[PDB]
Amino acid sequence: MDAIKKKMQMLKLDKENALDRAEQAEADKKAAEDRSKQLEDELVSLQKKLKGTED
Amino acid sequence: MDAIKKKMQMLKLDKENALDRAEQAEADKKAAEDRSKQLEDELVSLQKKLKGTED
Amino acid sequence: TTALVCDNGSGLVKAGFAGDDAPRAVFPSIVGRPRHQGVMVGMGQKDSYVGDEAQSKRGILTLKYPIEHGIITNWDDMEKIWHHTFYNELRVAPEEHPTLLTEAPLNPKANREKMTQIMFETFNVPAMYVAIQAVLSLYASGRTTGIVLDSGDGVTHNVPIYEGYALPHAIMRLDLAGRDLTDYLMKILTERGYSFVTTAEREIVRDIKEKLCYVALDFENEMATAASSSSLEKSYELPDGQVITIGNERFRCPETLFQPSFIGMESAGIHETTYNSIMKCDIDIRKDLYANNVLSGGTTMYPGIADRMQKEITALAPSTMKIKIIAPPERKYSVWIGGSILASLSTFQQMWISKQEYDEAGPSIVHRKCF
Amino acid sequence: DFDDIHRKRMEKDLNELQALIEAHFENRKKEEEELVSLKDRIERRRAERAEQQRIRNEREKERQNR
Ligand SMILES: Nc1ncnc2c1ncn2[C@@H]1O[C@H](COP(=O)(O)OP(=O)(O)O)[C@@H](O)[C@H]1O
Ligand SMILES: [Mg+2]
Repeated sequence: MDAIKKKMQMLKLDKENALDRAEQAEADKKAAEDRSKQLEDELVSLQKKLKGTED
Repeated sequence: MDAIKKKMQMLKLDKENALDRAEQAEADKKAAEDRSKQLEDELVSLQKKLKGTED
Repeated sequence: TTALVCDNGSGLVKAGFAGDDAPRAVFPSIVGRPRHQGVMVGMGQKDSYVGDEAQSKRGILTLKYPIEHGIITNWDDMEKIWHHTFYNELRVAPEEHPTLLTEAPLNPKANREKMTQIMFETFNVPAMYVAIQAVLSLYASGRTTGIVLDSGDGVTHNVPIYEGYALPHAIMRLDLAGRDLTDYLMKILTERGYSFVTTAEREIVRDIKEKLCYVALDFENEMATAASSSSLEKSYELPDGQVITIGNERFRCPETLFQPSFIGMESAGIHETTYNSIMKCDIDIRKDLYANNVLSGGTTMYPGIADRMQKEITALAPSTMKIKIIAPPERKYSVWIGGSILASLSTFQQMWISKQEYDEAGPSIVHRKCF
Repeated sequence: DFDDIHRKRMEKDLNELQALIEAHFENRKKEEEELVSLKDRIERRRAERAEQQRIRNEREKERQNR
């Protein structure tokens, strides 16, 4: 037939598109999270040196 | 027919789950990156305050 | 022993033993006395055909449902239906089996008390328990939160539940259901020339509604398209020939759900009573109810309703919340599957209304702790 | 809760599809080819009946024509 092929292929394409988009988003989320952790760690030391400067 | 409809329904369940996961991951990325950039801005303001204290 | 999970419903009686996947016997709940005279002698003509037997001899019967809107209006016929269900469709005497009936929310007390009195005196069951038809549909989905819209054939009710704690002040029961849609379809078919009047032909109109009607994603665009092209006109063959062609009656019959002004009802559609039921809940559980909206009941089987309802609620709800509509493929029997699961639980085994308890407090025991 | 959804969904997600495909394949194989072959066979028998009817009708009309 004809309809089954096109509908099935389009739906599988939709699933694959959503999956890859989710993977890209999660990768960027993990990278941003680690960079945020770095920012926290540096900010604490910045606060400590600021406190010493103020003393 | 009979089995074809059920197979389509399976292909649609995969569609919904993949699309929902993609959207949720995208929202997670947006939230995490906003968190990181706000932390970076806080770090910048701390640098400027340290500069004023140094002056 | 095993429990009998009966589910009276209104339009289809669904029954079966606890612990299975699907009801054992599903048959319309109609009792039809013959109306003509009858000349053949010794033909073995009975005085009332009930259940699925009266859907085959419906040409010479006057079918009449014993349950109007959730409530039961004709107790003798309902007793006959129960007797048939126990003895001929399951063939298990009720003297050796607990029963788990189901009842719509906000129903009259006398109905429930009479139901338990019948089950304990006539059929003489060991123990029976009455459960609200929406909690079961929530069981079947495997959730524990969510707001369930159980649009049956008699009455549509919308019970919100969070973390297992039902919210009794947020139940919105509306009496528009499948039967009113059948009557409205039978009333708008007259605009093409087809007149169905007899109570037997209501079944034919019901079959037309089931097989052809669908819910439009956008109503005005469909009304405009059906009035220009002819790509919608689907034909259907009556039980005697003379095929009929349904035009824009296809999506106008089930549209009554979202605009109850069509049949003259004042209230708002099923798309807005759900949002109102949510807004009556507390401010901190609205996100979970938004994300876990559950559909159940027969009438929610129209092709394309899970998208129209989501579009409507997304229009009403705040833009940030995610709106998700759970529409399992086993929608019709969702209440009964949930009933089977509940009856199969070990923790539930001591909640039955034991017969000695009924003997001590009378039929008013059902409103007491054993709910 | 929500942990039986896997054990009641994933099962039929593949087993039901495969079993229904098997049923369709076996039913088509059993039905279509056998029906077409049997109809051809009955058609050949029908043609032979037609020939026998023509022969008998002609011989009886030949004799009886008086
Ligand atoms: N496949 C279908 N499509 C559209 N409507 C349906 C379908 N199946 C059943 N219905 C409608 O739902 C009704 C049955 O609802 P049901 O869930 O059996 O009610 P109850 O809650 O009393 O059991 C029927 O009267 C019919 O109008
Ligand atoms: Mg119901």
